[PDB]
Amino acid sequence: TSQVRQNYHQDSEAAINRQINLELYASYVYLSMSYYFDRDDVALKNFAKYFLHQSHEEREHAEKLMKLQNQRGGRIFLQDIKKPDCDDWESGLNAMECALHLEKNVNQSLLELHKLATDKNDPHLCDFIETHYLNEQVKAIKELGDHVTNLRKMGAPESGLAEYLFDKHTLG
Amino acid sequence: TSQVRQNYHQDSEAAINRQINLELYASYVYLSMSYYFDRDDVALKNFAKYFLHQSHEEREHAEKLMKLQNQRGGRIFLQDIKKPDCDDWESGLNAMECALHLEKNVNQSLLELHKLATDKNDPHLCDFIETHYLNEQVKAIKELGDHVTNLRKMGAPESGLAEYLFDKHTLG
Amino acid sequence: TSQVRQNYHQDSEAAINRQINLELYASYVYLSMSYYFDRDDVALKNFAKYFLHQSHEEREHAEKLMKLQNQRGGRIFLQDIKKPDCDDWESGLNAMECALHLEKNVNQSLLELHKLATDKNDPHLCDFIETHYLNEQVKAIKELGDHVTNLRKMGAPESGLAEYLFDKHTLG
Amino acid sequence: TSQVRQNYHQDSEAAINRQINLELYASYVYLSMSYYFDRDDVALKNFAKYFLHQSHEEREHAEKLMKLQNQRGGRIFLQDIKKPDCDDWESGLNAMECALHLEKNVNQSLLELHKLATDKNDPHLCDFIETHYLNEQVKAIKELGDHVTNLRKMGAPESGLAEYLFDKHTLG
Ligand SMILES: [Ca+2]
Ligand SMILES: [Ca+2]
Ligand SMILES: [Ca+2]
Ligand SMILES: [Ca+2]
Ligand SMILES: [Cl-]
Ligand SMILES: [Cl-]
Ligand SMILES: [Cl-]
Ligand SMILES: [Cl-]
Ligand SMILES: [Cl-]
Ligand SMILES: [Cl-]
Ligand SMILES: [Cl-]
Ligand SMILES: [Cl-]
Ligand SMILES: [Cl-]
Ligand SMILES: [Cl-]
Ligand SMILES: [Cl-]
Ligand SMILES: [Cl-]
Ligand SMILES: [Cl-]
Ligand SMILES: [Cl-]
Ligand SMILES: [Cl-]
Ligand SMILES: [Cl-]
Ligand SMILES: [Cl-]
Ligand SMILES: [Cl-]
Ligand SMILES: [Cl-]
Ligand SMILES: [Cl-]
Ligand SMILES: [Cl-]
Ligand SMILES: [Cl-]
Ligand SMILES: [Cl-]
Ligand SMILES: [Cl-]
Ligand SMILES: [Cl-]
Ligand SMILES: [Cl-]
Ligand SMILES: [Cl-]
Ligand SMILES: [Cl-]
Ligand SMILES: [Cl-]
Ligand SMILES: [Cl-]
Ligand SMILES: [Cl-]
Ligand SMILES: [Cl-]
Ligand SMILES: [Cl-]
Ligand SMILES: [Cl-]
Ligand SMILES: [Cl-]
Ligand SMILES: [Cl-]
Ligand SMILES: [Cl-]
Ligand SMILES: [Cl-]
Ligand SMILES: [Cl-]
Ligand SMILES: [Cl-]
Ligand SMILES: [Cl-]
Ligand SMILES: [Mg+2]
Ligand SMILES: [Mg+2]
Ligand SMILES: [Mg+2]
Ligand SMILES: [Mg+2]
Ligand SMILES: [Mg+2]
Ligand SMILES: [Mg+2]
Ligand SMILES: [Mg+2]
Ligand SMILES: [Mg+2]
Ligand SMILES: [Mg+2]
Ligand SMILES: [Mg+2]
Ligand SMILES: [Pt+2]
Ligand SMILES: [Pt+2]
Ligand SMILES: [Pt+2]
Ligand SMILES: [Pt+2]
Repeated sequence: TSQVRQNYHQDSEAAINRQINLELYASYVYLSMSYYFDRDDVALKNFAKYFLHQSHEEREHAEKLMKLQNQRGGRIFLQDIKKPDCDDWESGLNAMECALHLEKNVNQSLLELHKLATDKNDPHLCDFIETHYLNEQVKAIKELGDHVTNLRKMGAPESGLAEYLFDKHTLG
Repeated sequence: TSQVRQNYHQDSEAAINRQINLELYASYVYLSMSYYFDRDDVALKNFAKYFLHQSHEEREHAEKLMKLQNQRGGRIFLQDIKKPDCDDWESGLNAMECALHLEKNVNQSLLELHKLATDKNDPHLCDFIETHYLNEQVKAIKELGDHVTNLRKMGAPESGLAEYLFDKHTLG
Repeated sequence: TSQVRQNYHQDSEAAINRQINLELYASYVYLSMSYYFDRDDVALKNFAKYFLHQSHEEREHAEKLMKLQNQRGGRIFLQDIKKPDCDDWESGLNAMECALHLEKNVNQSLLELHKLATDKNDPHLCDFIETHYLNEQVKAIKELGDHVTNLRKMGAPESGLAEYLFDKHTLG
Repeated sequence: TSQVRQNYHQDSEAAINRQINLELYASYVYLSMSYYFDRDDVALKNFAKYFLHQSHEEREHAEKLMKLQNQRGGRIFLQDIKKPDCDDWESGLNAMECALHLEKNVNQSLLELHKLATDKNDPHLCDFIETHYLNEQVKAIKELGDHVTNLRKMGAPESGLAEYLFDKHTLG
């Protein structure tokens, strides 16, 4: 047993390892989306920049969970990072809709994690999730919702002009 | 009787209290409009910013009238601030049209106030209204008229692209 | 249904709308108190400044709740802002006592809101209330208690000298 | 006839000369009050400073009216500046009450002047009075009312401590 471990349930330790994998997966999804918009037949550079930034932020999320695992005396257990569901993302609107779906899935996982930490009476872990993850997810979901709304109202995905101008004015 | 009161008719005092309520009501209308554009299914952030600024300016209008009431030795008398007429505002164009209607109503009230102050031979109150309120209203009405015109000519409310681009270029 | 809504109970949405109204009401109470101390027959300018600042902070509280409602995909629903219970506030001590009563009422409402968010297993909303509201209320109640104590010990409300000197030394 | 004179009634010219005398009289009253508080058996230096500043501001009021008389092509006509009604002012409270009475008398004269300018359809003179005099009088009367209120509530004129502390905190 770790000399630092205190009030840290084995189930919570396992759930944190699963969350680490999911954050790394989200980083990979955003990396894929980013370079889709870097293709010469898509060519929306601020979509590409926006999703690359999101990819780096997910890697930071994963690193913070790994730090937490060690802080609490759990042991990190890594699994394969699955490739994203799509190779081709269709349009800026469809990529934003996929990102919204991804972030709501990550939020569900975090809420299940919080439920477990509550059930195991682990207030440090509850506070860690609330401080570093839950409002970040709410802000990310709201931003992506805003983006989807604007792209739809502007006429995407049929209007390539709409995605071009959104790239310049909102993401630029 | 107030030791400072001089040439200040009871009718003028009452009219100033009514105007205080109307300025607070206009602040509330603009607050409601602002957060309509903050909804995830509307998502026009500079419309939201513009109307929040207008809301704060109406609260300043109300505060200046309360200051005036005390300066002249009248006594402030507050009433409920009614909720705005709408919960949902439809479109950026419709909100601008509502704001134009609101500002012309506030201007009519101020012109009736000035008529009363003229009838009661109160030149200090006439000058207060002319200095701090009447040209402010004329400028606000002209600005909102300009905004309505541009949104109509651009194709709003049917063109969501129009409202998006107006948000960026005129309100941004 | 809102595309962003996740784990946000209809009861919580309604409770947030009620809290928005209560924050706007508290802003109005403090606005009324402020201009009471601006009267020529009261004339305590730092009492007036103190309560005007408190009024603006309550409007910020309300705005943050409106932002939260939209962040979570709820829909804002406004009601009339009732006029405060008093027109005349009697003395600096009595106004401070009224403010203490108001802030403890607002705190009770926030604690009921937190109880509901706990019952609906909404950790994001619990954390929002704890981060932005609960300690703010505890600090405000403690400050107002301190102020009431000092005014009583100095001899208020009978000693107009006491309220004058408190205006200069504590609020100045 | 003056080569510049236009729309300037002989009655208005005479009324402006009377107002010049009244402004010079108010300057003299405040000069007398100032040096009352400089006496070794009164010895309130910030009362003395406050009334000396008021005296200089009244001389500026008079100079501006003399400038106006020449601007409009009227001819200045001076009369004796009467000595103030009192040699001894009793107390800081009594001097403030006298100043309040003086400023309300000056305001009545200005309102009669404005009534005359209105009757003679002289909008330049109306605007001059409203811009440079009427709100200045309202602010001065409100300030003096505030001061009287505070001195009374603190226990003046019986409390020499009250006048001492008002001298330091409000006028200092
Ligand atoms: Ca596979
Ligand atoms: Ca109603
Ligand atoms: Ca009522
Ligand atoms: Ca004589
Ligand atoms: Cl343990
Ligand atoms: Cl343990
Ligand atoms: Cl365990
Ligand atoms: Cl594991
Ligand atoms: Cl996983
Ligand atoms: Cl694996
Ligand atoms: Cl967070
Ligand atoms: Cl947000
Ligand atoms: Cl936030
Ligand atoms: Cl469409
Ligand atoms: Cl009168
Ligand atoms: Cl009157
Ligand atoms: Cl009357
Ligand atoms: Cl009234
Ligand atoms: Cl009204
Ligand atoms: Cl009412
Ligand atoms: Cl104006
Ligand atoms: Cl203009
Ligand atoms: Cl202008
Ligand atoms: Cl059209
Ligand atoms: Cl859900
Ligand atoms: Cl939900
Ligand atoms: Cl529900
Ligand atoms: Cl509701
Ligand atoms: Cl409520
Ligand atoms: Cl209602
Ligand atoms: Cl807090
Ligand atoms: Cl504290
Ligand atoms: Cl604290
Ligand atoms: Cl007592
Ligand atoms: Cl002291
Ligand atoms: Cl002429
Ligand atoms: Cl002439
Ligand atoms: Cl003539
Ligand atoms: Cl003459
Ligand atoms: Cl005279
Ligand atoms: Cl003479
Ligand atoms: Cl003025
Ligand atoms: Cl004032
Ligand atoms: Cl003013
Ligand atoms: Cl007394
Ligand atoms: Mg992110
Ligand atoms: Mg993440
Ligand atoms: Mg405005
Ligand atoms: Mg206004
Ligand atoms: Mg506060
Ligand atoms: Mg509050
Ligand atoms: Mg908790
Ligand atoms: Mg002066
Ligand atoms: Mg003068
Ligand atoms: Mg006029
Ligand atoms: Pt997808
Ligand atoms: Pt409307
Ligand atoms: Pt009360
Ligand atoms: Pt006198």
